[PDB]
Amino acid sequence: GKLADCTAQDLNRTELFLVEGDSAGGSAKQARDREYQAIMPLKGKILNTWEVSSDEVLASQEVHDISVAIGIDPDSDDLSQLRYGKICILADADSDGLHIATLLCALFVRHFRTLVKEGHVYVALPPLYRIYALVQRFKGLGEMNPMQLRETTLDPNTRRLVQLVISDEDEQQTTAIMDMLLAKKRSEDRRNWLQEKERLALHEFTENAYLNYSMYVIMDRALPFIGDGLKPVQRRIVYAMSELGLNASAKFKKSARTVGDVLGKYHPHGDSACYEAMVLMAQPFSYRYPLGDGQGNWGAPKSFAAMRYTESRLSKYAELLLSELGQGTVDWVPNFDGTLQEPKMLPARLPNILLNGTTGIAVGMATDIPPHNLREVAKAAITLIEQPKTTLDELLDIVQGPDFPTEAEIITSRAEIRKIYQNGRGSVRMRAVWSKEDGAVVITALPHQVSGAKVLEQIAAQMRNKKLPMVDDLRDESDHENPTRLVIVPRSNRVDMEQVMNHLFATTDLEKSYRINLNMIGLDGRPAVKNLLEILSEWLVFRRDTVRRRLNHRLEKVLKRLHILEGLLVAFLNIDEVIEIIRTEDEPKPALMSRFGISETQAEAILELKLRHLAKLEEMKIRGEQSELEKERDQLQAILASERKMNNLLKKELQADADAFGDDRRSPLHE
Amino acid sequence: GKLADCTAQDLNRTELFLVEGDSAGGSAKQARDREYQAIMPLKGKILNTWEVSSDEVLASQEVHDISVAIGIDPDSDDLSQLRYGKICILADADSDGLHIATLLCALFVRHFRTLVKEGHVYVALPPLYRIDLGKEVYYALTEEEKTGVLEQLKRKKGKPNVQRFKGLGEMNPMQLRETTLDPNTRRLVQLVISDEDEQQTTAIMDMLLAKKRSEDRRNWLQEKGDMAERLALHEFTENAYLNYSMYVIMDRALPFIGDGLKPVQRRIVYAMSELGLNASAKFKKSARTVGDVLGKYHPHGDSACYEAMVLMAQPFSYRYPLGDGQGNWGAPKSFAAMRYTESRLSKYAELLLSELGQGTVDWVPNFDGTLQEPKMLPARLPNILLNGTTGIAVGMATDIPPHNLREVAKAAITLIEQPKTTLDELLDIVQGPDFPTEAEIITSRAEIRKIYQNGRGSVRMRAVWSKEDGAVVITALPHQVSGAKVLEQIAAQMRNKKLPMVDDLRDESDHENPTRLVIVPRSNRVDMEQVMNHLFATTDLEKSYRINLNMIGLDGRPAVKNLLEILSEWLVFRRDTVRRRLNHRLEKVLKRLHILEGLLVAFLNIDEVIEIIRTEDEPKPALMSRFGISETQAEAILELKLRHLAKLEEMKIRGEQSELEKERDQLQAILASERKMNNLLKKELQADADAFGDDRRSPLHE
DNA sequence: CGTTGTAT
DNA sequence: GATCATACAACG
DNA sequence: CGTTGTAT
DNA sequence: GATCATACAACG
Ligand SMILES: C[C@H]1COc2c(N3CCN(C)CC3)c(F)cc3c(=O)c(C(=O)O)cn1c23
Ligand SMILES: C[C@H]1COc2c(N3CCN(C)CC3)c(F)cc3c(=O)c(C(=O)O)cn1c23
Ligand SMILES: [Mg+2]
Ligand SMILES: [Mg+2]
Ligand SMILES: [Mg+2]
Ligand SMILES: [Mg+2]
Repeated sequence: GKLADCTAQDLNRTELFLVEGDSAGGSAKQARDREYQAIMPLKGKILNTWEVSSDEVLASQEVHDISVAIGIDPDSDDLSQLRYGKICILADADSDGLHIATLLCALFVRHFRTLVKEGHVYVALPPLYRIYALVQRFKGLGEMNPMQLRETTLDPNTRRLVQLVISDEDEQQTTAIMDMLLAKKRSEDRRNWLQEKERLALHEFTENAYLNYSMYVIMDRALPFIGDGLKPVQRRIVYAMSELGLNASAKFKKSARTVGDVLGKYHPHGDSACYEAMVLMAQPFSYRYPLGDGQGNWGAPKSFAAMRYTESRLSKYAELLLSELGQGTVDWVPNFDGTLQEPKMLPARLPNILLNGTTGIAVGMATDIPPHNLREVAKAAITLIEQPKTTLDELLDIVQGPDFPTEAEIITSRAEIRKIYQNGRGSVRMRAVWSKEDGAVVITALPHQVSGAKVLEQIAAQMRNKKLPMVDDLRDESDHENPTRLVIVPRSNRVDMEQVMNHLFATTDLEKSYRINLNMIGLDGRPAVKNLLEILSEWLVFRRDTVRRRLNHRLEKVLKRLHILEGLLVAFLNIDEVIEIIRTEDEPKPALMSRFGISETQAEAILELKLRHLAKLEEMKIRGEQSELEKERDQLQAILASERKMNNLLKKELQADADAFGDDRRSPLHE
Repeated sequence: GKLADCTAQDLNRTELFLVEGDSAGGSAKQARDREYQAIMPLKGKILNTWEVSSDEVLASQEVHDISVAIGIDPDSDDLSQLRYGKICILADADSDGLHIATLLCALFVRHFRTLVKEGHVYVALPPLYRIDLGKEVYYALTEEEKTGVLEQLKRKKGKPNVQRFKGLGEMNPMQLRETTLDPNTRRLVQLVISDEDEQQTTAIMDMLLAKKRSEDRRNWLQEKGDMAERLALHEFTENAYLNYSMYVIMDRALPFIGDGLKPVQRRIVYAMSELGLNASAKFKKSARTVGDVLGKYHPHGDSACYEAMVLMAQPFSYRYPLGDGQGNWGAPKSFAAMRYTESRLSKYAELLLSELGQGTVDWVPNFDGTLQEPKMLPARLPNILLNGTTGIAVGMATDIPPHNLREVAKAAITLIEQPKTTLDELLDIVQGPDFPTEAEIITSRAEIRKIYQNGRGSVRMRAVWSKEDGAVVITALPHQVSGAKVLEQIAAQMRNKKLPMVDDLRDESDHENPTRLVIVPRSNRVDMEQVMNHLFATTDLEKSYRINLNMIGLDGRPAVKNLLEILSEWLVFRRDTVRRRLNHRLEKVLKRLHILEGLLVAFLNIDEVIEIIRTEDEPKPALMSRFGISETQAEAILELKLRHLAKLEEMKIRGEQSELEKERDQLQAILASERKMNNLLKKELQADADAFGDDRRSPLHE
């Protein structure tokens, strides 16, 4: 179908390239030899055909096209109808590229063992840098010129293609190693595996390739950092918005601009997934504390408008992550192009990891953190600072539990919640809020991530199957005033609507379960499941560090300014002689230093003084500023040397921030 | 199908909204009443069912879904199965929105006349501006209405917020509800076709939506150059289609004679200039520049924008591209995504972007009003003839072939030297169109002369082939010829037994030789010339090209112009822009000289100056009085640094003063002489011709 | 019908 | 990320 | 089986 | 500009 076949059938000379990107496929087809080189693009990530039947594999259109292209059936085929001498897999140097490579290797090993054993499976190794090396630095196959692609991966005289082989006595390890990687079950074995950690062995390639993707997804994709509770994509988005000046007080700008900036500066991925994550951050029903200010259609409790239409802006809450940024609080690593710099963390003032929470899926592990109440978590942190010996139960007496932005009751025993937080893993269930008035049941609040229309459809279908003769009629009185209003009117006032309600809790989606897995990337740099006490403590460490760094930065600034000011006052005290030196001495810079006992910095400061600064008001301003800066310097130096004053400062900032960004408990606890 | 129906069947109360955007449809569905309001989105421009059969209309999925939604067949139906009391068309305030409106009006008028006559067709008028000062909030569909609102708000506590809606997708659901949905606050007009007006309605709508005619639309556009509860459909349709027509003509399809660019292209190259993506700069991701174009200047889609950009980057599409990309930008077709490709302006683009910040072009504010945008670009060479353009508007179109830079430059210089130069004399310089595809342009020089004399015509190209040895080898194809399509054509022609003379067809097109098509004959006695003529007549080895020199002149109105008119008018543009540059630089030099004189005066009496500074409260007016010095010079003295009190600084200032005096003399001299001005223009033209010069790619033959 | 190029 | 139907002029 | 959220 | 199949962990 989408194949671009060659003008030859002679094996041991013909080559079939499987390209990752359709665009990359176009570039490859533009540079092939055509006399023996055919190019077939595989649109997107293929299926995991390691636990699929030999007949079920033909169902997937990608694997189907691959099968038809190779001219072999997923069973013993043994050449014969092999249309190409060599089948080479060509994907870019991404971790995702190695993932696709490992997938194709799984498909080939499991369903075409004869082909791999005969030595027809090849891996194309593209260069990572060009000055070629396996400086320009190619981000992908789509980004590199056709001729470059030809020289790098196509032309045999200049190519670097390795042959993947599964020799005897290594075939046992191959089938064994590849199993734990691509098996839908196991999973824990993959956790432990990640924990412990011209021709090439297929088992060696698969093990090293899958490690790259696993580590990349775990560290730089699915799992959030304990500091600001953000994933790389989200951090890049909010920072690129900060750079775009899109503050909460600023005017709205088109989403396409900020997205294009995120891609063009920091995020080397697609615009679709980026704008998707952004839209997710902008939704009040998706995010407890969004960041998170949009104009236009940003969805509803679903799908939204295009980025070419919507306009965006950071929330006032986002300040908690973006204030104190340019004050030497976070470290900076350079971006993919090396043209700009990017913050590794954000100077969070409140533990966003607990506030907003996160849900993600990596390789071998996942993360599921529920949102919480800002005031409660803040109070818990402050309590943790005041009394460091505070146990988990006392913290639980402050933080009731998860706080979802969907109202409704969280029906879960306080002991069960206590266990969930003490062990870091568990499940929390929510139930819709309903009231009888009058005699009829009206739902006024739905659980988190409940469609509402789907619930109505569920009850309606259940009625249609004659399973609910107790209910006379179902009406949706959900208007602008009342967002969620689902009325259920029963036939006769003798029917137990409570029993029907419990039945709806058991059958419909009025009651929902939520996975809880407090897994995150700690300050150590490695992912780990942590309990509430550990999270609050470690975050307290992070905050303490960042605050300390801010204080030191400000201290240095103040000191330098004080030095320059002292120099300036010295200048003013003897301005006539200074100006005289300027207009009578050859190179007055070192002359000023000698005559007044002044540093080169202070000398340059004097030299940079303006004539309008010779007025008296300027000397007054400078002296006053000197006094103020002296007091501030004393304060900063004082707080820096006392652990008590430092902790007190942290407490002050926590309480102050808790008041400004505070919110009442939305989802109450019940049973 | 995509309908979000309401929970009622009671007519004279139920309303059906036809939304332009699926996203806007989402916003509308999110804000409807559901008790009587149903929402159906129409994704994209509908079909023009004004010359289509009553059955052919049902073939188009959009019109089909609309028909099923209304519960009426495109023939006489007469209510009965009418599912909704009112059918309202909802589109954003674009000219494109009014186009969609006119299209839906065509569909309803021709195929559902009974429905429109009964009064069920409604047009929803959305607000263009939103003004809010405090708890007060106002909406306005007219700019005059907006300025009216602002005048009233001038009595209240200041600082009002104007929003300006670019479309329905960008406005919040509740705003859409209050503005166009909620009956108590909406502004929906009823479209009616009363008796004796139905004849005029059918007449006016015909010339607008008829595939033929066209010239009538030209003449109509030529001659053509508050609200109530109900409006005449013919009055609405004629004015709506006028808006779209004028918008497409002026701000879409037709290029401006100055820089030879369309609004999209101009916005792209300017946004690249602002992004600092110069020819000497490093490549940046295309998504960045596209996102900038959309986020700053262009209020349209990213796809079509990146499409135009990619088209500008192609060496085979653009004679002089601008136009520097890395990655897959297509081949002689389609390309890679913007998330992968990297971009940068060409060295040629300098000709449009140099002299930008020198007061050469006018500036209009952007859609948000936050930034400014150039109306034109200070072109140094007539890009309108160099690159050429192809576009389709309403009533008219434009087809301009590319030309050779050296030839056109030489023609311009010749036009400056001898202003009485005729068209033939210019034609002796400019041979004709110059395509970036090699190959011969087999067209009589007289025919070309006529084509250029009338501004309209057609130029034909033919592939370049040679016999070696005994076999025919094609080495160059005409512009926009696929080659693979040519191969497929000849091969199919062979398969149909139409070519028994030809033994074999081979594609020896490699990296070294881009186009190499070998045709081997059976036996050496067959006349391959006859076969070649047959392939020229049948296959795509010979291609015709439309020529329609229509463009927007300096007058501001589109018109077909001949080569002499184009070159002359462009010479006017260039002369004017150069004059503006010279004047700008002159003003700068003069001001700097003034400031320098002030500074020297200050240096001459520095002690007294410092005295005034340290003895007079606010010395600015004191310095002015004591030395006879302007406020600007006073501020200049006040901003002097102590390190500038040295002698070397005064020396530098004096030397710069001398230089600036000489430069001022030169600038003022060139400004007052027509001969010196013309000499400057000639010098710059010749200089540009050398640096950006190109050899003739497509030779002329017969 | 089949193109061409900015638009939805 | 590639693809699908549409408007509009006007020639082969 | 069907979700959830960054990825091809 | 909306849509379609995929990986990955893991619960109901
Ligand atoms: C604005 C959207 C509107 O919808 C579109 C299409 N439709 C889908 C099938 N429908 C039956 C008819 C409408 C379409 F076929 C192509 C495009 C398209 O190429 C495009 C672009 O920006 O390049 C943008 N759009 C398109
Ligand atoms: C990798 C690209 C190309 O393939 C994609 C899809 N396929 C099309 C149908 N095929 C049968 C299977 C693959 C797809 F259904 C969705 C997406 C998608 O949502 C997306 C994104 O960036 O958000 C990007 N891609 C997608
Ligand atoms: Mg990639
Ligand atoms: Mg997607
Ligand atoms: Mg619009
Ligand atoms: Mg398109």
